[PDB]
Amino acid sequence: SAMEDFVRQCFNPMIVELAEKAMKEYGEDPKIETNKFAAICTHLEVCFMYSDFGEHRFEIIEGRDRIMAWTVVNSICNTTGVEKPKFLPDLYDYKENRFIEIGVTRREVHIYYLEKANKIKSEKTHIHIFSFTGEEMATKADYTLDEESRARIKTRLFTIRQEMASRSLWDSFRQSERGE
Ligand SMILES: O=c1cc(Br)[nH]c(-c2nnn[nH]2)c1O
Ligand SMILES: [Mn+2]
Ligand SMILES: [Mn+2]
Repeated sequence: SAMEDFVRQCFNPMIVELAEKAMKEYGEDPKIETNKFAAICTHLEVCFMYSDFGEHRFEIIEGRDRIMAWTVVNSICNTTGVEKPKFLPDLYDYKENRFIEIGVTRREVHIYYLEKANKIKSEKTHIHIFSFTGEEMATKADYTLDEESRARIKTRLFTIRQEMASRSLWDSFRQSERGE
């Protein structure tokens, strides 16, 4: 375990349960694919923190069953006309009226930005990338959040990294490119 112990100690139970459900759907064992497990929890938590930093500004799409995620996406499209994305995004921004894809990477933010923009191939979805180094990259350099909220996300990601490092897990996690 070790990685599993750390995941259960640093993420709240709701997130852990959501991550285990995601992995039981994919067919993957969180006791085996430990680095994926941690990356899923981290990404889930960034999405929830992002949303929570809003007069009810964000709708969370990530973390729901696919049925219900698509139900939410469809509802938003029918009530705004916003083009329906091709891949499930992570949040909807009602203030700006755009979907958001959140990326968390152990590599350089620009590399992973390029990789996500190339994947989603949709000019509609705003993209926001975070590293474990306090760096971010976002479409048009439009970061959406205020400094406080982005700083809190940066802090938590760095803290997770240092917690992994103190437990000797960071090097495997960093080289694992799995989940990001
Ligand atoms: O950032 C992400 C990385 C991976 Br790998 N997958 C997703 C995803 N999968 N289904 N909905 N979102 C992300 O948002
Ligand atoms: Mn997602
Ligand atoms: Mn994402």
